Amino acid sequence: QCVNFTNRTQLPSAYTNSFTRGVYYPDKVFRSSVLHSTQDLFLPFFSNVTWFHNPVLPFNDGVYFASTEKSNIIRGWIFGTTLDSKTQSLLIVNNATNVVIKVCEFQFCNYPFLGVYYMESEFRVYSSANNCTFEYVSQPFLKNLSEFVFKNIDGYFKIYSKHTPINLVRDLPQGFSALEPLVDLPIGINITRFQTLLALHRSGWTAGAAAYYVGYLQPRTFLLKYNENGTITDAVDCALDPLS
Amino acid sequence: ETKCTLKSFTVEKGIYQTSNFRVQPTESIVRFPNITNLCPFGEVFNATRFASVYAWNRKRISNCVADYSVLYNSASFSTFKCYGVSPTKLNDLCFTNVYADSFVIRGDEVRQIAPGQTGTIADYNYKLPDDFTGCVIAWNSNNLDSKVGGNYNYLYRLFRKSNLKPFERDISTEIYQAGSTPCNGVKGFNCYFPLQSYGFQPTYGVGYQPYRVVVLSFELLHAPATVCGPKKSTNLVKNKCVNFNFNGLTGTGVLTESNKKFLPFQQFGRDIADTTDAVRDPQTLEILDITPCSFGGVSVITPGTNTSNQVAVLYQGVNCTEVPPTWRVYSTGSNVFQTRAGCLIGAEYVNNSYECDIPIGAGICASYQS
Amino acid sequence: FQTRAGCLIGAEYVNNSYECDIPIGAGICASYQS
Amino acid sequence: NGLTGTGVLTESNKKFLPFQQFGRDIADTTDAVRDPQTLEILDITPCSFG
Amino acid sequence: ICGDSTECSNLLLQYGSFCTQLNRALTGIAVEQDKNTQEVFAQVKQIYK
Amino acid sequence: ICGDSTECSNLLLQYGSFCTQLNRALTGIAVEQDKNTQEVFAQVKQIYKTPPIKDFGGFNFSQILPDPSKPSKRSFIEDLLFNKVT
Amino acid sequence: SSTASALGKLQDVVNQNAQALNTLVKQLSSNFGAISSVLNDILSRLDPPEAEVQIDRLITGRLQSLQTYVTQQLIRAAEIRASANLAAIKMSECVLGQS
Amino acid sequence: EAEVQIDRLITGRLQSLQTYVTQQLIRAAEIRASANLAAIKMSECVLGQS
Amino acid sequence: KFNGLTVLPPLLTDEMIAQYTSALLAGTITSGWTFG
Ligand SMILES: *[C@@H]1O[C@H](CO)[C@@H](O[C@@H]2O[C@H](CO)[C@@H](O)[C@H](O)[C@H]2NC(C)=O)[C@H](O)[C@H]1NC(C)=O
Ligand SMILES: *[C@@H]1O[C@H](CO)[C@@H](O[C@@H]2O[C@H](CO)[C@@H](O)[C@H](O)[C@H]2NC(C)=O)[C@H](O)[C@H]1NC(C)=O
Ligand SMILES: *[C@@H]1O[C@H](CO)[C@@H](O[C@@H]2O[C@H](CO)[C@@H](O)[C@H](O)[C@H]2NC(C)=O)[C@H](O)[C@H]1NC(C)=O
Ligand SMILES: *[C@@H]1O[C@H](CO)[C@@H](O[C@@H]2O[C@H](CO)[C@@H](O)[C@H](O)[C@H]2NC(C)=O)[C@H](O)[C@H]1NC(C)=O
Ligand SMILES: *[C@@H]1O[C@H](CO)[C@@H](O[C@@H]2O[C@H](CO)[C@@H](O)[C@H](O)[C@H]2NC(C)=O)[C@H](O)[C@H]1NC(C)=O
Ligand SMILES: *[C@@H]1O[C@H](CO)[C@@H](O[C@@H]2O[C@H](CO)[C@@H](O)[C@H](O)[C@H]2NC(C)=O)[C@H](O)[C@H]1NC(C)=O
Ligand SMILES: *[C@@H]1O[C@H](CO)[C@@H](O)[C@H](O)[C@H]1NC(C)=O
Ligand SMILES: *[C@@H]1O[C@H](CO)[C@@H](O)[C@H](O)[C@H]1NC(C)=O
Ligand SMILES: *[C@@H]1O[C@H](CO)[C@@H](O)[C@H](O)[C@H]1NC(C)=O
Ligand SMILES: *[C@@H]1O[C@H](CO)[C@@H](O)[C@H](O)[C@H]1NC(C)=O
Ligand SMILES: *[C@@H]1O[C@H](CO)[C@@H](O)[C@H](O)[C@H]1NC(C)=O
Ligand SMILES: *[C@@H]1O[C@H](CO)[C@@H](O)[C@H](O)[C@H]1NC(C)=O
Ligand SMILES: *[C@@H]1O[C@H](CO)[C@@H](O)[C@H](O)[C@H]1NC(C)=O
Ligand SMILES: *[C@@H]1O[C@H](CO)[C@@H](O)[C@H](O)[C@H]1NC(C)=O
Repeated sequence: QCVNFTNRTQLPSAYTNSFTRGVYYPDKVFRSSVLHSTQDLFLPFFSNVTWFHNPVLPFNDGVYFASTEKSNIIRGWIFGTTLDSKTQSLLIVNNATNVVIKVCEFQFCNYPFLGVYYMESEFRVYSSANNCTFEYVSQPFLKNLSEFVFKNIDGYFKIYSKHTPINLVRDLPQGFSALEPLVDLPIGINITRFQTLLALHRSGWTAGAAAYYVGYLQPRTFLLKYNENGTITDAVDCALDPLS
Repeated sequence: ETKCTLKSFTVEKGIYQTSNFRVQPTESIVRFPNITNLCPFGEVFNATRFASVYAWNRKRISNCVADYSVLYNSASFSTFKCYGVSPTKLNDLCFTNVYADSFVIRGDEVRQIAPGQTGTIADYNYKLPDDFTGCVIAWNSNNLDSKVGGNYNYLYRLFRKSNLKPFERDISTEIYQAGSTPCNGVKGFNCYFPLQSYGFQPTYGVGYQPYRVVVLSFELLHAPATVCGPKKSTNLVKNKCVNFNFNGLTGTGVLTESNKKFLPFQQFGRDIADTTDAVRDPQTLEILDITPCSFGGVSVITPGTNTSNQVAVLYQGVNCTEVPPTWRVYSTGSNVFQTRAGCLIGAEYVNNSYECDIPIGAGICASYQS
Repeated sequence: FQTRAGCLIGAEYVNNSYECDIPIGAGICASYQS
Repeated sequence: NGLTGTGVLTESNKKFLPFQQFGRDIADTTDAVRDPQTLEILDITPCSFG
Repeated sequence: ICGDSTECSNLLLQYGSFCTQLNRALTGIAVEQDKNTQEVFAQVKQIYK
Repeated sequence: ICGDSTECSNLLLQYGSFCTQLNRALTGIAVEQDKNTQEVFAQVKQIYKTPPIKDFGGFNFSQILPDPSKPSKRSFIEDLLFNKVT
Repeated sequence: SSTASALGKLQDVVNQNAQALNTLVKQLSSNFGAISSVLNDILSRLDPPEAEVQIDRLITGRLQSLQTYVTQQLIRAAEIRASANLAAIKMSECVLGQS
Repeated sequence: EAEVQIDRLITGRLQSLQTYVTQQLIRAAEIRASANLAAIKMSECVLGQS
Repeated sequence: KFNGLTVLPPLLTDEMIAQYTSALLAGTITSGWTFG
């Protein structure tokens, strides 16, 4: 139950500085007051970050997704290669209740969205879901800056997350905040592209304040500092400058 | 002891280092998670239908307790070959992410299933990594996977552009440009279909019949353990040098109520060079810290065997509160003293001060009058 | 700047002469005023 | 001709007797190779590092 | 000990950090040489003529 | 090199007596250090004391002589030296 | 009192000794070609006829590391002894008389 | 099986390198002693009568 | 520079060594020992 549109929305993709965001805890080992050097896939410092005000974007190795979100307009995520019934696809939705994660051979049309009724009762993202392999339910994920990191390594889909109170207008904050791991999924797909999902106010769609920041990951070596409480407070990117 | 360690029947006045002492542990403890449910192995082995080598079937197993004794003691398996572990030790290891890859092969290629091997299926259908850890199971299936008229549902690929990366499956059934002549979707000449079936008939002798083969692949200490063997947990005791086995992690030391705080997702902690300082117990989910029970070096002070035979014993850097080499003779009632160097037994401290003969350390030194 | 020790980038060569702070080699060394 | 190595190849004026195939100087390090086809004497220098 | 070979480097990687301390010792003696010469000769504060 | 294991010790004992000389060298080093300090400092036979009244023609040694007030019984410069270096 | 870094030699000695101990300790974490850098695991994972091989590899690696450490210590001790001998001469000559 | 031969070559070359480094250390110590003597001689005999 | 060897130049050039020797010698000819 999905139809096309006439208002061909075109998001004005601008560019911004990455600053020093996108650092997460790499392992499950506690460490206190120590400088540890580790090599892994990270977001390099001071890189370009694309700003979108829903194009199909390539996944590459992994994705850093940020949103200075208000009222939580963003709902879900789509992952796959062709986003059709010919290949396995991953879907994530986060409504006012527990999240839903599915890995199935969906049938995605041109404009997938949730839809809200005014008491919400609407779900018309796709058209068919024949073969399903994995399902998952847990706590809901979501003025405020929400950061997520998606990785796909060794048949494991890692999703890390963090929430921060922010008050700056547009630019990404100049500060440091580690990312605690959120969930690991033991499912193997060959994802190469992804999308985003919006809950447009269906009563004519009115979803224009849909801004999100996208950045990509590269493999490199970092130096991390753990304080006495085991919290990462500082990091140094090795391959950035002679000083580094 | 000093005579024996110095290889002489006489010893001169001085101080000699003989050996070290350690506190022996007792009451070994095994602590495993509470998750207990039979792990589904039979249906993998007793499956009616298997898959061709180019489409080998994979199953992921986790959150179960596994009994490998039924597999090991059964003689139905012609080849039971384990590489990184011993078959008899499999009932005492905890680990995650069990992988079971099942298929059926030609009888003569069974020894191509090994790390660092070259063959037809070894490089075009299924290649194992060099550092593979796990086991392989091979057993004949003449009575089932062979037909008198000849079954041909079992396929294998002979032509490919290049080799295969370890743990990779290819199901691309496309014509291959065998020669310089292009195919353009038509076989013609110098082009052949990569896949062909097997001529399995009961008429063939040994080494020709189909063999059902399944490989089990493991991981070693890279996650919170999810699969464990048939072992019984016990209670924990603190403040005593004991042997402990936490979820396959073996060690020896004393356990204490730790003060450090863990975020809700770690499992343990370390400081420098694989020194596991803290551990979370799998059942009670209570943090503890581990420190090895006391040890030290022992030295003797003797005035020379030509003069007398009395000796004094110094335990270096050890608190005198606990001391009892057995040598219970110097543990009953002999005079004891505590100095910054350690604990001294057999010598008495005197307020008189004058130059000494046998230095001890930290300004303390001893001599023969007793 | 090209010198006997090697190729030096990021620092400018001058015609003065002071004491030696951070030795470089072949008779030359560098310092902070750039 | 089976002798493998990495370097930069220049022209050389050294003279080989008609039966050698490659030269060396000391500590057993190759320095000059006669190419099989044009029968000329080349010179090998390790490309720069530091 | 490797001569620009990837597998040789990988195999050497698991031998620890012998090379770090080797280079450290060589650098130490190299610095000591210059310190030695400067100590021997630089005995004056000016340059008389 | 064994970490309190019997099998490691059994395999090690067939390597000969390396550890005897390994310990011997370190013991020699320690004894040498003690001798070094003893011969550098113990140049005198007695322990002299300064007189209670100090009139050294105008020279002022208060910064160098030990301070009885401090429990450490060390002078000012010695305290500075001890504090500066770890 | 004010200017620091005036005691470079003593600090250098302390740093050298501490760094030597640190690298000696850190050497315990290398595989040296075996399957694991922890000995209890390989004892508790496979049958002795090859545990002996793995322990052989660990033993030879750790022996080499220990020998290197001892030799470095010997060289440094000789140098320090020379310095202390010079200091003794200086105290004997300049403190106890006019030079 | 190529890894075994590679390992043998690696250990041999590493041992040779260690031997060279140790020899260098000994020689440097000797030279340092000689240069200390030279500095003392230059200070005591050139800058004054001994 | 063959297969990893590198020779580093000394910090003091031979000209500077000559200058120190000349300074010492010209000082000791004229001043005596007082310049030390
Ligand atoms: C789920 O996947 C199976 C396995 O591919 C699908 O079954 C195949 O469907 C195609 C479609 O024409 C057939 O050509 C194949 O013969 C079928 N079997 C196999 C083994 O591939 C199935 O259609 C998918 N969907 C559902 C709802 O089951
Ligand atoms: C590390 O954890 C400790 C333990 O809570 C923190 O100490 C508390 O800090 C707050 C904020 O200053 C104080 O109100 C509490 O009184 C402190 N606790 C105690 C027991 O004094 C500490 O702030 C954390 N961070 C750092 C950097 O130490
Ligand atoms: C596959 O099924 C057979 C029979 O269904 C299992 O055979 C068992 O063999 C053991 C040892 O001889 C007996 O104690 C059991 O009683 C047998 N099972 C039954 C149901 O009688 C065989 O073990 C199964 N395969 C696996 C891998 O479990
Ligand atoms: C050996 O252990 C005893 C028992 O803990 C120590 O005695 C305590 O020492 C602390 C100071 O280190 C005092 O505050 C306590 O009052 C002492 N008595 C107790 C705790 O009952 C003793 O100091 C230890 N020996 C050494 C050399 O540290
Ligand atoms: C090997 O190299 C080429 C291969 O064809 C040939 O060399 C040329 O031969 C033509 C024919 O006489 C000459 O005109 C050229 O001058 C040759 N070139 C060179 C570089 O010698 C020939 O077959 C062989 N040449 C030699 C020297 O063995
Ligand atoms: C030697 O010098 C010290 C350092 O100044 C003198 O100690 C000071 O004495 C004056 C007057 O008694 C006090 O006001 C200062 O507070 C003292 N300074 C310190 C750091 O104690 C000392 O008096 C001098 N010796 C003599 C004999 O006068
Ligand atoms: C049409 O799309 C633009 C681009 O997002 C949006 O700003 C505008 O509100 C939309 N108008 C309507 C009527 O939907
Ligand atoms: C990357 O950042 C630079 C620097 O601002 C900018 O000029 C460029 O347009 C950005 N995007 C790409 C694709 O280079
Ligand atoms: C939406 O909320 C309802 C409320 O129970 C429930 O179906 C689930 O939590 C959510 N559904 C999906 C598809 O996310
Ligand atoms: C922002 O997030 C914090 C915690 O993540 C939450 O308490 C707060 O209500 C959020 N603010 C809004 C406007 O949703
Ligand atoms: C095992 O049993 C104890 C006591 O009944 C219980 O507290 C614990 O939660 C159980 N284990 C798990 C994983 O729930
Ligand atoms: C023991 O000492 C006595 C007295 O000095 C001496 O006469 C005797 O020879 C010594 N014996 C030995 C074995 O040293
Ligand atoms: C000196 O002897 C007295 C005996 O009354 C004793 O109490 C005291 O501890 C002694 N002093 C020392 C330093 O042992
Ligand atoms: C330094 O002086 C030389 C000659 O006096 C001249 O060639 C050169 O350009 C000068 N360089 C600078 C930076 O002044």
